[PDB]
Amino acid sequence: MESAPIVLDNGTGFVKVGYAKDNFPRFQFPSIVGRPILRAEEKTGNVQIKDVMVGDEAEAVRSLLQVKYPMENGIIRDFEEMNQLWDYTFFEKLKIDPRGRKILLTEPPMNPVANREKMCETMFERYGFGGVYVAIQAVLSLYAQGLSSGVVVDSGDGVTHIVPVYESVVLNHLVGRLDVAGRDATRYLISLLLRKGYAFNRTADFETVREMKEKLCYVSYDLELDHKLSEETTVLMRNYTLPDGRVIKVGSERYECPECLFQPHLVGSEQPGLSEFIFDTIQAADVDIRKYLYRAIVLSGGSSMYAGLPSRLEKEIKQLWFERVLHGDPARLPNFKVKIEDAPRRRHAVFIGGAVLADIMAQNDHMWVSKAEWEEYGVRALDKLGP
Amino acid sequence: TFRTLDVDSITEPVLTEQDIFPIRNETAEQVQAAVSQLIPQARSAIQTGNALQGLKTLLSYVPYGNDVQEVRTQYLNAFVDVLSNIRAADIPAFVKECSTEEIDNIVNFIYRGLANPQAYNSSVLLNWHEKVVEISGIGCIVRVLNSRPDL
Amino acid sequence: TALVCDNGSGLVKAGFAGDDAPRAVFPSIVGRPRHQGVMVGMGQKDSYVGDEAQSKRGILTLKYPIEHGIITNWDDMEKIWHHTFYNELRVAPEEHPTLLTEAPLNPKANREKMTQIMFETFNVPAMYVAIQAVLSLYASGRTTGIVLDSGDGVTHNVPIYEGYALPHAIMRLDLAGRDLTDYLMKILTERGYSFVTTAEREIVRDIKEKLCYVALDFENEMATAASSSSLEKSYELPDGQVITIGNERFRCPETLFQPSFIGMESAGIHETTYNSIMKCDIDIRKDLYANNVMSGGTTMYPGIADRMQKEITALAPSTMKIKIIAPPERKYSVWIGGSILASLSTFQQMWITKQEYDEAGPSIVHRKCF
Amino acid sequence: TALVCDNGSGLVKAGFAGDDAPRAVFPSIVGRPRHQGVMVGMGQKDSYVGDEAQSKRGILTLKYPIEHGIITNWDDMEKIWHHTFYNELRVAPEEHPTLLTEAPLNPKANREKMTQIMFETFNVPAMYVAIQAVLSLYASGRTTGIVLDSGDGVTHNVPIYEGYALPHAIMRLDLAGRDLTDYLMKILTERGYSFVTTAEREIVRDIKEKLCYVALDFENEMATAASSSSLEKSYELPDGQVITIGNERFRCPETLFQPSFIGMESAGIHETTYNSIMKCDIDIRKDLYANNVMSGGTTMYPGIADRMQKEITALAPSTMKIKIIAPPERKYSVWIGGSILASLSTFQQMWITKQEYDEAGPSIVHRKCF
Ligand SMILES: Nc1ncnc2c1ncn2[C@@H]1O[C@H](COP(=O)(O)OP(=O)(O)OP(=O)(O)O)[C@@H](O)[C@H]1O
Ligand SMILES: Nc1ncnc2c1ncn2[C@@H]1O[C@H](COP(=O)(O)OP(=O)(O)O)[C@@H](O)[C@H]1O
Ligand SMILES: Nc1ncnc2c1ncn2[C@@H]1O[C@H](COP(=O)(O)OP(=O)(O)O)[C@@H](O)[C@H]1O
Ligand SMILES: [Mg+2]
Ligand SMILES: [Mg+2]
Ligand SMILES: [Mg+2]
Repeated sequence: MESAPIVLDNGTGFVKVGYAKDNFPRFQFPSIVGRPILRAEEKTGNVQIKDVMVGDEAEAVRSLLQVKYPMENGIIRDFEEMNQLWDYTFFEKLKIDPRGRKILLTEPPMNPVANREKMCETMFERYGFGGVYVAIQAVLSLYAQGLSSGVVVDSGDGVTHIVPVYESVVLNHLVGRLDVAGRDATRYLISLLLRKGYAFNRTADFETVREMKEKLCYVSYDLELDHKLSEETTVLMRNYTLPDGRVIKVGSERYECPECLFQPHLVGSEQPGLSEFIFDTIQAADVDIRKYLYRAIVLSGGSSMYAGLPSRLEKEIKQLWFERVLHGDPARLPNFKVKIEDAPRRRHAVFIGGAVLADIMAQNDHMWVSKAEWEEYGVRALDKLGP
Repeated sequence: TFRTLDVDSITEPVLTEQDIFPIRNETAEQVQAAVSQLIPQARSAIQTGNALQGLKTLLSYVPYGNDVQEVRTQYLNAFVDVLSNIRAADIPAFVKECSTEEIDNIVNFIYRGLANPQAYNSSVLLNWHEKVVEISGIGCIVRVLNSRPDL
Repeated sequence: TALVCDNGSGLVKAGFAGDDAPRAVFPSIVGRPRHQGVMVGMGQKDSYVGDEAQSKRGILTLKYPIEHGIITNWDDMEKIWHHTFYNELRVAPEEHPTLLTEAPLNPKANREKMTQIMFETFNVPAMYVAIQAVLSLYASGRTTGIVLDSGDGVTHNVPIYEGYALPHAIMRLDLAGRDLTDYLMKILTERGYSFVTTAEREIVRDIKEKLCYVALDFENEMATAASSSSLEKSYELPDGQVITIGNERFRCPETLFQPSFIGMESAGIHETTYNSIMKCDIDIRKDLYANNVMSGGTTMYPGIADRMQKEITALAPSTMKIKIIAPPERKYSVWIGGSILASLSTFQQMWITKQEYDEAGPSIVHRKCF
Repeated sequence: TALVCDNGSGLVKAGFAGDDAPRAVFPSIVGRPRHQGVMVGMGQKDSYVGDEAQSKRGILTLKYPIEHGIITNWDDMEKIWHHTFYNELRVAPEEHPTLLTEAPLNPKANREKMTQIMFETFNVPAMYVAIQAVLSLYASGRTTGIVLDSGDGVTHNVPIYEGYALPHAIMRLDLAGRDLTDYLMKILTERGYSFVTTAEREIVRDIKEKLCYVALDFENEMATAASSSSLEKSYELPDGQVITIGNERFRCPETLFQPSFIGMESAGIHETTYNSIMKCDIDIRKDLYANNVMSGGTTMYPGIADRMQKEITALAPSTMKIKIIAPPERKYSVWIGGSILASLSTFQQMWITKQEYDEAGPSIVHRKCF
């Protein structure tokens, strides 16, 4: 294929993988590992299950598997299962020998140091990569825009994180985590459907409500209007057929599920939701740069894909500036400019930006942490990878 | 809390009805005089027993506008009074000789009549509705759905 | 051709002799990046200068390399000099004789090092380095008068009679637009507006340049502000927020007339003009009350000339006529006077130059630059 | 008895004049329930304050009605004052005159609304609103000193000599224990610990009070922490879960000397104190170096006085005798100083009475109070 640097978005819900200059993931698959189970469920001779089965091999066959996730909240929870994802990623998805290759990895901005350390150790000491770079996921989503300033908010399966950038300087003191994302919204959909008498407690059923959420949920633009369509009308009602063949009815849960991003208290969090987390972040930036951050609020990651989320977010920031800056005086509201950037490709902006950055540093061999540098400095070799 | 503050009403002004429907090219006192010339003809045609010619003359002009409810309701009083005085056997012969624009005006003003039963006799307006829709078809109601809101 | 600049304490202005205005004018600033984290595939400078630093400022620490008219960061002055020559005027300095400036009563080493680096680092054939007030008597058709200058970092009074300077009567005051910006930064905290960052100094300097004035009668203006909102005005911050300003818009400039507002135990702006006239000789003083010119950007306030008029009229004997002179080119008149001096028909022999500097060193400058 | 109430930005301190400690000391917090699910008639209410807000905190959202020394919520600050009077001190405030405290360089509207609520809602006989740092001087038995006060929301330097304050030389920094607790909640994420609720903020404040310290030399403590677990300590969470903390113990307080750790463009407290004494006149600069009074709970760290001494002696000239005055009661020194001041004979004529408030309105506080 090519001698290029490999780029790997080892995300909490999905792995995405490919090479420098790729305009889209070469492969993308669930970051899941499966073990064989029997469960008072259908069985046939038309398949065979190995003692470890992962990614697409697990997701297509998950009725037969104990499904587990090697990651949660942007951190590796189990490196023994993460080793099985990385084996699968290199040896039977890419079908590559890692020996002496250079690889670009990704993580969110406020992880434990042990996550990056043991992840780089694994690249040098299981796979024998010749060099590694680890990039902050949301600065890659800005490389995908071809853009040097704006506040970039990335919401995936594990974490929602925000990174203000101005004139290519990253405002590291302003970066933050909202510990609500696509998995919390999926756990909330299970909780809301449980009030309707449905049950989804099997490890294989989490991917079923993920696909249901991803098909049927949307962000209410106006809560009292969606509550009116919900309580006065049947128009929000929708049928979903599970891979069982069972049919379930879903109504208010379609707007009530993703509302936990804009109202985290619905999932028990005390943090402010997306609009107020983004506003408190921009409003903490210096006076001379606030306008440039409001004129480029860059959305990223799969949990930014709910229908109406850009519309609600733009409105709710105008509405929050009107409360907290103008104190309810209409006369200056038309002068406040905000622009949500909401590209079609934005679920993959971290990969697409990693494929840009990995090309920009492909020839600059000193930019990567080397295997020869790792084996003499250990974890102190990673002090190259920013502050 | 911020969620309830209407920003859209001031940051993105929506289309008005006069952006969809063209402005009336006549002043309020100019249309009020034009109707005040017609109502006496419409009343007089009842006394001579020519209520069919009473409608044909009254229907030659129609008032519209949110600034003219008093003369619109006076025109509707005359319209329902004229329709109440035409014999039910004359309706089929009269409807087939109306233009598409006269029919559109009849089915519009029987609709304004049906909206206010404490003022207007619905029984004659429903009899007119049956015969106008039977002879001229469904499209005359479709033209009322699509019609101007200040008729 | 000859190249002239006011190497200003807050605003560099530069051009060629015989032009009617400076072609370059920019903040006397070097900026450096304030945060360690960057998009590693993108280029940043190590440091920035002038309008580029001023527009980049949201991510920069801004340093003025001059404070109170004294070069304080020589390593940064070499950058603002290099910026005047190679970015703004786009010259070859090795071909052009140069005119620089400084305030009176300055450190002797300031005149030396700005002589030294112009020859040893910018290779110039020649230079001169004049008193800013002595230049500012030119650009008015004049040989007698008292000149009051207030730049960014220095205020000074210089009496001249018939082309002779009187250094017994010359005096310098360590108040100008820098201290007035600091005091505005302080007294806006009283409204609850917080300005702290080196970048926020600049938006406070812009408020000071746009909103402020000198009150003719401060106690009555202060009572006018206390009784009425009718003298309050608004400023728009670079994020789009609106700031209302009232009595603080005249309390700031009045610090020239009352230095005690910044805790300075020193005579006011009118008192230093009167004390320097009163320190002149007994006959040559007799038209200085009638021949007093204002220069430098801190003298641009509305009302300052009409205040100066009534204050020196209250101090001086009423037996003779009292005026003030305040050109609309006030903030350039130092440079206009340099443009005139560097094009004057007797001046082409006057420069310090390599043929003498190569053996005398920078110790040559005190021998003919005053 | 007069009352003395220290309006602490994180910790209210209240008592009677002539007593030698606060009678009550408690969090400046109002807490509201974050759940609508309830028990009927069960002693259950719309808000909790002080020690009820701390003891119930897991089910509350906690907010301080003061941020950076400024009252941001007046409806909840009146609940805190109501609680000081009717629940903690157990007095009717209309019987007792009250000394209040304020930070320097606050919004004037803060001190106006603070006198207005005290007369218009608490009906007090008389009141006064002293700057905190002069009270901390009077608590220490001296009339010369430079007072470094550091509370929850503000840290400030006031130079004072022979009982005269030098208001042009005052420094204020919007960095204290709130910002250190924020930065500790931030850097504990690197150990893998997530603290994000307003209740977990109070757990991390307790980690900070129990285990954090000022490094005598920071880069040597960093090299020590990289070499050994001898620097590491363990903390018992309210869960019974055990937390381990290492270089975060001294990286947290290092922010007070290096504000750029939180992206803030400022001098650290050494440089702020140095620039404050260096802004005073040269005869007073001889003496305040021997009288650096430390005050408030953010000056309470282990190792802070020795490192404040080793830093300030590197900035000052080598001939100077430097002393850091850091009493074990320094947490309460502004209150102890208010207890002294409200007990003085000559102070009783300089209260603001309810009569002169009715005659002048809330703007009287600017002519009565420094
Ligand atoms: N159209 C959609 N509507 C709603 N949710 C969506 C949509 N598309 C994707 N998602 C959700 O986004 C999540 C996956 O997004 P993404 O790949 O960006 O996460 P990740 O990168 O693996 O996670 P993280 O960045 O936190 O480590 C899943 O919860 C998925 O169901
Ligand atoms: N319109 C104005 N009104 C008041 N101050 C002004 C005005 N325009 C500029 N300034 C002040 O001018 C000062 C600079 O004066 P300037 O002559 O340029 O000094 P310098 O050349 O020596 O650096 C600045 O501090 C600025 O605040
Ligand atoms: N021993 C200590 N070591 C470090 N910090 C302390 C200590 N004791 C209290 N603090 C800090 O003191 C701050 C409160 O100080 P205080 O003087 O009462 O402030 P304030 O008056 O403004 O409310 C809190 O942020 C707390 O974390
Ligand atoms: Mg992701
Ligand atoms: Mg100048
Ligand atoms: Mg305090």
